[PDB]
Amino acid sequence: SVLQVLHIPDERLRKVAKPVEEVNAEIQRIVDDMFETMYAEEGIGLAATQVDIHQRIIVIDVSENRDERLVLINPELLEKSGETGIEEGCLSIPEQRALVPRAEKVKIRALDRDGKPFELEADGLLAICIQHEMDHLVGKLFMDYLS
Ligand SMILES: CCCCC[C@H](CC(=O)NO)C(=O)N[C@H](C(=O)N1CCC[C@H]1CO)C(C)C
Ligand SMILES: [Zn+2]
Repeated sequence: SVLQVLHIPDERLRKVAKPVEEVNAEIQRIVDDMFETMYAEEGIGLAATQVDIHQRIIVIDVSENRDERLVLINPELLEKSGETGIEEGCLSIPEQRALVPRAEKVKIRALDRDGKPFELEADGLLAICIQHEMDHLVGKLFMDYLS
């Protein structure tokens, strides 16, 4: 159930996503496919732009517990701390994983695939991935700082 995934180079991956004022059934389908894809990609997280949606919608798959199943809509960063660097690849890139620097822990606000905006604190792999999707969907990508 994978939608249309955009690959680097791609304007939409480098495109800034806009966080919608309200979760529409169209927006819900977008996330639903985003996970469906991301998983189909076996990715630990997929960002809206990646799946061809120029809207700040993020879906996570970081086993921060027993079963992976994180969804956030129009997430925004609230706080970041610590400096990390870990290799990863992007659904847009052909699995070319590189070590990208991001904060060690970060707390961000988002709404669930159900349509309820809440604030969640992310640390480690959670904080890294969630913050990464924020960047990716805002058209910013780790490659922007790789060299
Ligand atoms: C909720 C967001 C979670 C982080 C997403 C990352 C990188 C990405 O493409 N973000 O848009 C991802 O899962 N990377 C995967 C991958 O290359 N690796 C393998 C190890 C885990 C992950 C990052 O290194 C690919 C398959 C999508
Ligand atoms: Zn990515």
